[PDB]
Amino acid sequence: TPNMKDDNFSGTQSGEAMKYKLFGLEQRTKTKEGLFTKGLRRRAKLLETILKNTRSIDANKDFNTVRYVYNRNLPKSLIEELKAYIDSGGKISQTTLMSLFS
Amino acid sequence: TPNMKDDNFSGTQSGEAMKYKLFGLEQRTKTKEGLFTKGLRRRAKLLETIL
Amino acid sequence: GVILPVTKEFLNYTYSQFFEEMKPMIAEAFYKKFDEAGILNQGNNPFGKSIAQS
Amino acid sequence: SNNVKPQVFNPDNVMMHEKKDGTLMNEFTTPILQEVMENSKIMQLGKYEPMEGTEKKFTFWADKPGAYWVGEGQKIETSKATWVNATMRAFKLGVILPVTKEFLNYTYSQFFEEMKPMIAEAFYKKFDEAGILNQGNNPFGKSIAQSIEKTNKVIKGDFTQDNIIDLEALLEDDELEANAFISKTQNRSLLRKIVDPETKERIYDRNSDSLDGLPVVNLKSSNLKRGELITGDFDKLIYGIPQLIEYKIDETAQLSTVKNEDGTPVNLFEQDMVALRATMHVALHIADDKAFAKLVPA
Amino acid sequence: SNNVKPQVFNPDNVMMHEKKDGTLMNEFTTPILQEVMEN
Amino acid sequence: EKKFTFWADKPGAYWVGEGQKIETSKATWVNATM
Amino acid sequence: MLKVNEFETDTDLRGNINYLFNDEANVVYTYDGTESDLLQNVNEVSKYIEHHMDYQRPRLKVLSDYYEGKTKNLVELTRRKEEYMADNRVAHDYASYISDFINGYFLGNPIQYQDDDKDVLEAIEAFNDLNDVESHNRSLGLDLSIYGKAYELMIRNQDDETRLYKSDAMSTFIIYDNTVERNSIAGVRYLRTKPIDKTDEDEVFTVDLFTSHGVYRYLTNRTNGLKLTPRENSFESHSFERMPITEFSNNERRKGDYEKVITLIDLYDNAESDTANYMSDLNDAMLLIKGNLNLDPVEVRKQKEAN
Amino acid sequence: IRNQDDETRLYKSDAMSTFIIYDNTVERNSIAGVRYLRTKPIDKTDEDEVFTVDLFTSHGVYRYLTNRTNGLKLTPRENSFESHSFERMPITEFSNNERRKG
Amino acid sequence: NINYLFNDEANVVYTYDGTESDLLQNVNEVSKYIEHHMDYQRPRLKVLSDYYEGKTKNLVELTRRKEEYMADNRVAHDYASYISDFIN
Amino acid sequence: MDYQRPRLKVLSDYYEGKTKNLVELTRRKEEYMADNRVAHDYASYISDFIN
Amino acid sequence: DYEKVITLIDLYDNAESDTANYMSDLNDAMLLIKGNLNLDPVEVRKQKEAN
Amino acid sequence: VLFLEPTVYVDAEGRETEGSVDGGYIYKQYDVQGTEAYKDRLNSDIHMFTN
Repeated sequence: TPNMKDDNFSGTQSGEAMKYKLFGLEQRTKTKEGLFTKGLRRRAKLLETILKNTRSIDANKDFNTVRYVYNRNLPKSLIEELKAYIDSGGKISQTTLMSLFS
Repeated sequence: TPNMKDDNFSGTQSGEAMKYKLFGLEQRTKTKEGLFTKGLRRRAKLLETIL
Repeated sequence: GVILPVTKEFLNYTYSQFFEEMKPMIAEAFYKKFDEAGILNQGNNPFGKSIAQS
Repeated sequence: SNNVKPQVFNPDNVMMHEKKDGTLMNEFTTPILQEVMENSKIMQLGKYEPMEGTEKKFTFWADKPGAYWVGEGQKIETSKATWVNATMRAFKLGVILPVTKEFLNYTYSQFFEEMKPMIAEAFYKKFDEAGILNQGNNPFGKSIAQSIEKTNKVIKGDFTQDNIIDLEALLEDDELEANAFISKTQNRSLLRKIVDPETKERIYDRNSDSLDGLPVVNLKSSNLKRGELITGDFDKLIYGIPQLIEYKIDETAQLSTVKNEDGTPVNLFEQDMVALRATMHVALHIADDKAFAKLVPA
Repeated sequence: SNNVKPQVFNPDNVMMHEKKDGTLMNEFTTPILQEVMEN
Repeated sequence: EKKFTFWADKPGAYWVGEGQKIETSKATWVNATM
Repeated sequence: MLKVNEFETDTDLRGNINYLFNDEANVVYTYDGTESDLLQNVNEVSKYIEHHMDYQRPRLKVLSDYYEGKTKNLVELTRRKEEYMADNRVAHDYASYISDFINGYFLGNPIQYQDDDKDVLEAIEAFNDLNDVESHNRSLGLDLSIYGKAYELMIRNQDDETRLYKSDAMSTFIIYDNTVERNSIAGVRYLRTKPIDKTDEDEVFTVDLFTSHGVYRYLTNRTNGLKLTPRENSFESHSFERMPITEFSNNERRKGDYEKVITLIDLYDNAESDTANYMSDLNDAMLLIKGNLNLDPVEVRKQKEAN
Repeated sequence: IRNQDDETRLYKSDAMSTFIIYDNTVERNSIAGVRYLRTKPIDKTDEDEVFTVDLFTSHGVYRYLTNRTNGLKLTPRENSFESHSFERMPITEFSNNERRKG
Repeated sequence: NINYLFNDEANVVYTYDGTESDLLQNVNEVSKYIEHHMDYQRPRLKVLSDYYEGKTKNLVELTRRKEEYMADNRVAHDYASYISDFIN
Repeated sequence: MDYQRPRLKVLSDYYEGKTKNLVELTRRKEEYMADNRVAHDYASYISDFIN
Repeated sequence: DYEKVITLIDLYDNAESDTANYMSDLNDAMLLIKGNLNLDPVEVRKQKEAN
Repeated sequence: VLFLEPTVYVDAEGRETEGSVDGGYIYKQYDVQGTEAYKDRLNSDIHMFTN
């Protein structure tokens, strides 16, 4: 855990300082993530079974194909990400772009 | 909570430095946010029923 | 009417909220004195009137 | 020595697999219980009181202020309030059961689990007979029967509507109202056959176990005689439990109150034994000695 | 005052921290209402 | 034939002063048969 | 107080079991027989319940009290020298700081789902939205962080909906097949009922036993030795085909996140309350006067204003 | 609450005087909510600490009077019951975290 | 403080086994919950509120202070308010 | 059992943090004095990082 | 990965628990008074508040 | 408070004199400067000769 009493900051790219300081914590979290997915797969196996027994879904379906995608709760910078997405060919609808700025 | 007595500031961009120093507070707030939405959904359920 | 004296040592160390909790007990004492005077003509009632006298 | 026949104990408490005559108790049919665990009646009737330490303090208002009639401009006179204190302390119940590890392995491995119910029953009965009837080496200097004895608040005679009403009245004579009756189940025979000759309604509900509308609680104890009945404002009976039943099972300590054949104490390690200790802390307080009355046969 | 024996009052209506026997009501737990109020 | 074991003696209990020896007691069963 | 006697005299020295690092705690329950071999002999479930209460629960309880900041330093100092001195009870809450940080880092951002078949993906999304799975997942992550393991129960509700609820770790456990595959044979949940106005002496527990084909309900209490007596309308069928409870683990060893630093937190508590006592009990400074002299205690009052 | 002027109004209820009694099932539906206040004028005082108590059910509000000294014996107030048109208990509880610690 | 904030009876979740009708017919049980709230939960909340208002223990625990000729110099720091306002 | 298992057991105990200092009660005096036996968990920190 | 440093982990445990014992067992500070004198143990209780 | 009252010695001719009491903390110490400079030199030379 970051030792707040003996701490220093670099520049302004907070996420890039954080990914360095939390490197040790990331190693454990990746194993936890493996076991957590191992559990979610059972949750899905149960859900498909009850759905089929109630015939709320076709008996042909298979739930083990689902891919669980995990993102860390690191801090992010919408201004930099907009510049990175619109450079390199991104497109945004006017109403959406307006919705991003308060 | 930021320890004002032992504090130093970088450059001029307030927002990113704040999102660094409040990283720990954000973790708790995200859970509070979940429980709060859980409550607002009930408020909405009551409102739809009376409407 | 009544007067309740208290040693300020008592009011500081023994029971700080004494006067706030005693106020209703005094009110009860007054109600009892009044009831006993009006109904039973007891307790040196000042009125010349009472149910017991009626 | 190399002597292989089993150890005789004094007292004969220890559970053993091999009977000394050479019978081995194996393929043992686990006993069955023909009875239901008795709840403690003090728990059933008394007011509970959370108690952190082994001791508790109570303080109550005792004197209220006076009042005076004062004429115009007369000196208002003084008055005073007063309080009083009371206190209650806990005592400890316990028993130990020794069990030979042969017995615990081959005869009846369940043994300690089956003893817990019967121990807690034994405790509850001990407590009830102490606090209610002042029997069984009552540690507390307090009890219902002892308050009754100091107040002489006893009625003499047979179970009758007359005496039962008088018994309940004996409490409001002190501005207290009865809450329940304590009786011996042997005597519901008597309660079942008493009826008002005027309204021709029976005072005891055979169906609901209610006497004069109040609930009746039955003691199993043998000290309370058939013809005896107890009543009181049980809200005045306060009990506390600093420590519920704790069980500890031990494999290395010594039992000193059990002696080997030669008179040596039993060592659980060297003699290959295991034993269970059950203990409980219980505290009893009679808030007002006058709140209880008793009816006794003449 | 510096009196080490508590002050005797006549009538004895004054509330006191120290009893006549020298007991001191420090950390004294607040009394409780053993009876209801009489309207 | 049928065979029953029933609990017959409940263990006892003792008022124990603090630090005093907790004494022991024993339960026993009885056998009956049909 | 010859030590061999301290058992019989109940002198033996109180709470000194280790709990956290004991061998019986944190074990995985296994059973050699099939589900039927277990269910026909319900007593065996009573043994597992007893073992859990006596060895696993205490560990979890300790962990939970640390998460609630009720560290050993608060409770133990109840036995402090309660003389005319100050209290100086202190608890630093490190356990909460840690668990909140690690859990927020892992699950503060919702898990996303992808699939190639939109029918399955939308059925999943419907179930997630109905059960508010985002908040559920975060709460599971928090139990993983403090206790090291967490449990979730899935039930078909009376309103005919598939519902997902977290089950507290102090009250839930699973009995697994003894094979290397370790399928879960049966799960149990048991809760102490109590009235609010009393301590129920018997400490009555309501026990639910989950099999792959239904839920069995029983009633017990501690002092009767946990003899399972079926509750009225004991059995209730469920339409899954496997035991509904699922268990999640923080790591291979199912050890909590701060479990291994509790001793350091304790040491920090003791050190800080020691400095607090030093501050409270000694006078900061004094004017020392020596030698044979007459000091009038009336004159000493001028000490603050004399030059 | 649906106001007298026929409007849906939302008001905060103080924590020191409000609580909810939940269904014992794992779902923990809220069975009933209660609010209670020590009513006082600003002159006299009473040893009967009289509390006004409002009990909210899924079908209405029940009003009672009590005091601590009689042992909190609930006596229905005049016009005790008042129906409300919701179909579930109106009070909602929010939590700072699972433990509800400040 | 400690004895009110960390009491096991404070902060508990109230549960009832019977239905709403089972309660409403037996309103007395509501009386028991009210009593329990007053005796255990309320004190905790009251202490938390007093700290938000800055009436910390040091200001009200005059029981062991001295004032025969020195000043009282009791103090309260209001950390509780600074924290709660910032986080909220 | 006689030679290899002991080694593996010890390595496992260090990963669990049951370092020698906790179990070696053999010296600490059973008086009014405090124990302060401590274990640091370096083994787990290292293994989790490297893995 | 830590087998070769288990001895250093042991040494760090010993050193830390040693300092924990020193902290536990010695008094931080005391007012030392020497010489032939009469101290009333009732008066010594004023030590915290005397000037 | 630590109070040390000296023994008073009485002479056969009636004289009186006091023993010398004393009290204070003592603590162990070692040559940190020289031992750390030595061990640092060893470590440095190992790495220098092994590049």
